[PDB]
Amino acid sequence: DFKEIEIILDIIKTTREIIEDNDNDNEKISYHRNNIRKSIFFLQEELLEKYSETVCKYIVFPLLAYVDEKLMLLREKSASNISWSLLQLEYYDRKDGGEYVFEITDNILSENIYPQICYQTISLILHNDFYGKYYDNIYNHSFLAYKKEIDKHIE
Ligand SMILES: [Au+]
Ligand SMILES: [Au+]
Ligand SMILES: [Au+]
Ligand SMILES: [Au+]
Ligand SMILES: [Au+]
Ligand SMILES: [Au+]
Ligand code: NA
Repeated sequence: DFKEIEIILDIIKTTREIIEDNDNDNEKISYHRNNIRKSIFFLQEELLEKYSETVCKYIVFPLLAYVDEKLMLLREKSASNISWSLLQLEYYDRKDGGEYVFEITDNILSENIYPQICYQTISLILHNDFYGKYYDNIYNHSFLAYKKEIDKHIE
């Protein structure tokens, strides 16, 4: 089953709401960042009961990277001068998640059969327009391969 996917969907949902919204001050964004941080901890808690560290990483990191990408987009477009500190820096001291999502994805596809939740999580971020290093090239053949390939792992 999963209380996990319910948390993941909710993180995704609330993020999409933030971008769609016309006016956010830094207050609201901040409030949103902290709610995601609360959720991540419950997400990790639920994961570490059943799964390896590496598997939690494979699931949490892409989620953080999804959120950072979209908030970084909003922050750039935004009239208001809103600020965003990278979650992927906060949890993992790296900022190259535009790439790292795809190394995780490649591992998930090449290196083993991991629990289904790893495939679902990448799938979900991709079905929500996470581009990472392909932001300029939506039709990059590797990028399209990733989409087709992870989806062939789910029901
Ligand atoms: Au964890
Ligand atoms: Au495979
Ligand atoms: Au989709
Ligand atoms: Au799809
Ligand atoms: Au190919
Ligand atoms: Au699979
Ligand atoms: Na730093």
